[PDB]
Amino acid sequence: SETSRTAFGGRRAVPPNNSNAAEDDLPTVEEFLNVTSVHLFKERWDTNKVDHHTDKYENNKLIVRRGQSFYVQIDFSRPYDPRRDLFRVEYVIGRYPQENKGTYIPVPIVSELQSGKWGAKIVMREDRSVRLSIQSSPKCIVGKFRMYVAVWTPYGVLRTSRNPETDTYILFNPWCEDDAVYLDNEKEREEYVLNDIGVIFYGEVNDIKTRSWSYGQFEDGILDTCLYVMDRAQMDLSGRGNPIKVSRVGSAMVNAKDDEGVLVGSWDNIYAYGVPPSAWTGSVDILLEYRSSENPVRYGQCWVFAGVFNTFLRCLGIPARIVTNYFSAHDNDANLQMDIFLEEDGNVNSKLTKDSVWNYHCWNEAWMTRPDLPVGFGGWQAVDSTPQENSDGMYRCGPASVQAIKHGHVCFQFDAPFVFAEVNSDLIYITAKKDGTHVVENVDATHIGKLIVTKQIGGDGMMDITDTYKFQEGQEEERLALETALMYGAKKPLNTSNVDMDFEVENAVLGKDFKLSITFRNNSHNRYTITAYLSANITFYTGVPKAEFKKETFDVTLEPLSFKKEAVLIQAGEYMGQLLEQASLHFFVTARINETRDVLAKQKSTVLTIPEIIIKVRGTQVVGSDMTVTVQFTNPLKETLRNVWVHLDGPGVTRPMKKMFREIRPNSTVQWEEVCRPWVSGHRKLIASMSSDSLRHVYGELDVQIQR
Amino acid sequence: FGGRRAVPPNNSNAAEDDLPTVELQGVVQEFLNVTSVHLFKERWDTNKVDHHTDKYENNKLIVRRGQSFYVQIDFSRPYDPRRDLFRVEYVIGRYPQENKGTYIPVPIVSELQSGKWGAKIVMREDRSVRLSIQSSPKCIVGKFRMYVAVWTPYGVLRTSRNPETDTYILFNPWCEDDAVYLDNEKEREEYVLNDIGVIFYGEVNDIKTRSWSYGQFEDGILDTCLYVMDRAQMDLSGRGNPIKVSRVGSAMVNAKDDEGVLVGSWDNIYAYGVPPSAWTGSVDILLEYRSSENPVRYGQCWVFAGVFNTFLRCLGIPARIVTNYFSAHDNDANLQMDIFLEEDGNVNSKLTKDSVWNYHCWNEAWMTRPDLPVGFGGWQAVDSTPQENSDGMYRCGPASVQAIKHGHVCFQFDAPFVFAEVNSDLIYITAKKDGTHVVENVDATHIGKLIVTKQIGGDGMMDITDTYKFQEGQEEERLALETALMYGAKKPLNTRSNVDMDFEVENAVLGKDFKLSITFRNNSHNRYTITAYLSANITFYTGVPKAEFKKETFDVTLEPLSFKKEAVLIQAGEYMGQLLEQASLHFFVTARINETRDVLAKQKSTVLTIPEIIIKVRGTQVVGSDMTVTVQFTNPLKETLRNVWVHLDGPGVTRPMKKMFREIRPNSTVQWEEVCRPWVSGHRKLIASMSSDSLRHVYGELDVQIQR
Ligand SMILES: [Ca+2]
Ligand SMILES: [Ca+2]
Repeated sequence: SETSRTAFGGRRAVPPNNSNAAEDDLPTVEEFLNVTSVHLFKERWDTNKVDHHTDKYENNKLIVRRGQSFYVQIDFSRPYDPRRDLFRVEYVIGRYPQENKGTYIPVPIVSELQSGKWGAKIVMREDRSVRLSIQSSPKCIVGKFRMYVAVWTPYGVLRTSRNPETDTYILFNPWCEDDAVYLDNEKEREEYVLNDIGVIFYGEVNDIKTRSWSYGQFEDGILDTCLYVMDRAQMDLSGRGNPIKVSRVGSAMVNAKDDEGVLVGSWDNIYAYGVPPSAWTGSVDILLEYRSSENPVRYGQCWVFAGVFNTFLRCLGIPARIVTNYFSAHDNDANLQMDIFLEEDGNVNSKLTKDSVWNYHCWNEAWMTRPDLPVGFGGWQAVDSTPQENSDGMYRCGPASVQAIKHGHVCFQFDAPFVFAEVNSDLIYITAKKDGTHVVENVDATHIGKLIVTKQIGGDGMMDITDTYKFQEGQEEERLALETALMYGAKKPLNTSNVDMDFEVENAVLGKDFKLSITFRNNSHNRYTITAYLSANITFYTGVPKAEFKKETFDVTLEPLSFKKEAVLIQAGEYMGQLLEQASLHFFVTARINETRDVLAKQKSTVLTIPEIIIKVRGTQVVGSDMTVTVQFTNPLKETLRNVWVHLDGPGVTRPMKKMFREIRPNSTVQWEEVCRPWVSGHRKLIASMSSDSLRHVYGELDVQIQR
Repeated sequence: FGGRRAVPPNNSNAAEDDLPTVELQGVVQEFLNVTSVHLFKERWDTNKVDHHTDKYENNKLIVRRGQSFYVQIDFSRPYDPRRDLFRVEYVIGRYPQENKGTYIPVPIVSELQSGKWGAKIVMREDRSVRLSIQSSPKCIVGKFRMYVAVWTPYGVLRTSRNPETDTYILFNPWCEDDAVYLDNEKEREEYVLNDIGVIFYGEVNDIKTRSWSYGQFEDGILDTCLYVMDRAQMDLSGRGNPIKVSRVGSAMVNAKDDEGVLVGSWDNIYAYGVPPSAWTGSVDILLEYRSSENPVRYGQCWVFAGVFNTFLRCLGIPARIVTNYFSAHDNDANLQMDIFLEEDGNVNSKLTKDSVWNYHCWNEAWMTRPDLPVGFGGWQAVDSTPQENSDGMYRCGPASVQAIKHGHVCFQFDAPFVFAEVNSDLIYITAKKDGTHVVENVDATHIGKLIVTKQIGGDGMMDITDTYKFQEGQEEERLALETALMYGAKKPLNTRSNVDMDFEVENAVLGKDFKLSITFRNNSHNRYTITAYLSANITFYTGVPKAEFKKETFDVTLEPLSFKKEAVLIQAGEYMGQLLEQASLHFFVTARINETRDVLAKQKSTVLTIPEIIIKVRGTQVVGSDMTVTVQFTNPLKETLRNVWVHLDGPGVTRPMKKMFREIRPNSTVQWEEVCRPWVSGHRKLIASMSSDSLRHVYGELDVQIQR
């Protein structure tokens, strides 16, 4: 050194352009045409928004989709004359726009539009007006841009001044066939992009449950919040036109780390200083509270993270759906074995058995090509915003090609070995001997990833998409996929009579008793004497066990060629003080055969069916018209439920609202009437939840038809 | 309640649980009591010598995985193979579990077994038994706690907590079954055991070198590298994977907010910390990080690389620092770097905003890549200086250098970005008055033209350009580019009159005049007229320009089939008083051919050669005896220097220290003498730097033989 003074900007000549909200001031000066006014034909009934499928947003600015032409008109001081005039529209985004970064976009006047390029074609010249058909690149950056008109002269460039009224959002475009996010099915487009109401699947594989969720991607403020989310990630504006990077970054913002992303994750069941995850009714109040407070919102769990992320994708224009995997091996570290340790007597060792499978776990799928991959891997891409340990740390996983997962090609980014293990792991039943050695007893290859579902395109029904992640157990394709996976990230760390045991557990209403029966088939011609053990645990929906509420031992003598069934009754009083939110229960039935020391082992989950909220309506059901909605909850339980928060939602019918009733005494009903004034017409939906100081994960809804 | 998981993440080596000394169970006592344990852990003895761990300034036992070491257990009476069952235990974290690798029961075995933990009784004598214990070559790397446990029928008895037997287990380059296996002694010595490096800087025509203390064996460094992982909350089950250690560790090197080791800064001022130029090695950086528990100010790429290289060789991963001359950093995986040209042929500096780095340093870490197809093991590139990648602004790699060389850039991690860093082209583009842009020419040979690293057994430079890229303009290179462009590499713009141009710039001492000479080759039969421009910028080493200090333009007439030279004089006074630290200059020579409108363009950088420090020594140069070091610096400049900090360093010879001189007048010398008592014998180095309020990037060194 040897100095000229003042701090220098030596790392880069221009600061990162990583915020849509920030802006520069473009010079208005850098006889000649002069712009007197601009018309974007942006009313929601007009051609541009209707043809660009953007008429739903509650937003009065123009919003179009990339890769597709839209119409503008510029009025000038005198008629435009091609013999001496040169002008172009410009679109500009961020504080440091640059043409080579895609963030300063001069749109050239062309004779004909070209596939793939930005261009504006003069389709009409009338008096002093010119009408343009403007096409954007199908790879354009997605965000809110500033529009300008520039007039080129001999002395330099004159430009219009800043005008917020012409700010134009450009979004991804599932209808545009050259856009990465091209989805060639109108019906799929409506469901995965334009439907603002979802269903989540929960409960357990043998007692599926179904709750409704407001994505609300068209509601006021939501689109702007999705841009804000990217700004808070400091996402480079130049990567916001890549649906892969968009999904990679935005998903990383869903779970809050410190005081940085959108939702604080918590499964502690009490939720002191926030709002239970179970209470949420959709993404709207969460996203708006994030943007409003500028801090993480408390609190979420996997379906909440998935609800919000699904809103983010849909709103920006990437087709997205929520998936529910039944028996989910999360926190896998890419191992394909989950260990259950037994004692020598055949009891579960609860000291060692510490890995749990989730009764269900939700994540996201986002549709896009994968031009970075060998051909064949585009389509749905699994993205799970609920973090687990991957190659980098405790983070989100994905985007991972579902097809690549299905084929074992888990070397292709991102985090595919982790999502592969989430649905393909085996249960391994291991005896931990009293000398400290370990012996493998048998392996259960059919429990994890048993069924995988998502909402149907038609209606509220369940679609089964198990076969999209995995081939059929037993056949060549499934074997080829495991063999490949084991080469590229999947691990199997442990290397891997005539008695069948199973068991069935009755589904019941919360507070009711239920039956369980155990069944033995001895096909052999020999006699067996078995000691079988029943262990029945309160658990979170994650599988995490809180308490053994019921233990039992059966002594069985098996005759040759026999079938033997054994029945027991669990009373309500054996679990009723003890249940966690979601009310799930987990059963082990494990048995050692005395003659052979063979292990038979089986597990099953159950949830108690919890009470629904009743919703009803009267009055006329008309956009711009008052209807009255009644929210009804009848406590059927003998505690007095305390601080009973009730939440009402339904996109286009009401914003999200909540009410608390200080207590609901045994068997009483509360009611809460709200006058709503729908703003969206057609088949809509009122949505409610309740959480009290104890009892929660209570839902209700009502379908309503709205006229206008 | 923790419903997210049954046991918290085991992600800190500093955390620990208590093992029960008696963990009985059952019905209802002299089974064998250990009276003491001996680890033969002295630095002259065979465990540390044969494990190559005897250089660590650390009185605990330190071994390398997958290799045997000896221990002695003295019992209260003679071990008795008839009736006794016992085992060594190794345990790490607060939540150790056997199936995660963090509780490790070591079985007494009849013979050691390759790839498995075991201990052989190799001696019995009086009450003492001697063991040979082999760790798995996949073992977690960390500081373990050691227990001995005795099985009774009722459960176990166990030694109590004893810090003196805490055992470090590191990666093992000498073990043929370790992922980090490096098959020869000369490379092991250099990339693992050598604690002094050389850093290559300057510019491709003028390679500068300076020494850097890795200091991986100095007191406290090993524990610091484990504390780095603990501040990353790195799962303990990932710390035996050298791919994940590299991936997580390098992410910790650049500080983001108040997390990470070094705050990056390129502002030439460095208020409130220490100039990146002033560090002499890693040791005081890492120890300051550890004691303050906060980021250290400040670093730039070679400093990040120096500290990362320490972290790697300290845990046992072979590692070296590479310098790439003309580096395209912040590439976004684009292979095209733009220069914008006015219509007359001058550079448009308003639009030209991307800069090539004169040099850029990163690291290579040696390991297998079993996550990748075969052939991609070996050197992996890891650049802890951030740029935009698939995820955000982060470190890049590890990326297999072989995968980069062949263009297979779909294979993790961040390979497209490292690929573009060495393979980008310069694209000269005219930006016309009417807003349109015209491509003139592409220079495919400026970026990545030389990549270098320290030689084995000397301070000389090894050219390793060939490890990253095939021969220019030949089939292998062309395939590799084609492959790259289909798996993440991008080339956004689609790409003579027989005149050639190049130029040369004399290298000069700071304060001296120097010449530049431009030559034009007319290979045609035509006579041409040219206007040529020369713009000479004061830059940072990253290529970010601060000011144009010189600007000639001139007319040339080229005769057919001929040369014409044009020489330019640059006098000292034209740059002096405007330089930035590293005293980098950059030169453009652009020329427009009048007759054809063709463009010639070329660029060069030089650096002024800056004054070396003088280091002298006297006295006995013997381990444990005093010697006097003399460090002198003469201010060569004609200005006065203010707040001159001089640093002294030399692993095994002295800790890092510094001394400030308030001012040094023109051509005046300051003198620092330090009494050092060396703790390491053999060929050593003393290393010095100087940084002032102006002048910095000033170094010296002296090699010294220290006698046993
Ligand atoms: Ca399976
Ligand atoms: Ca090249």
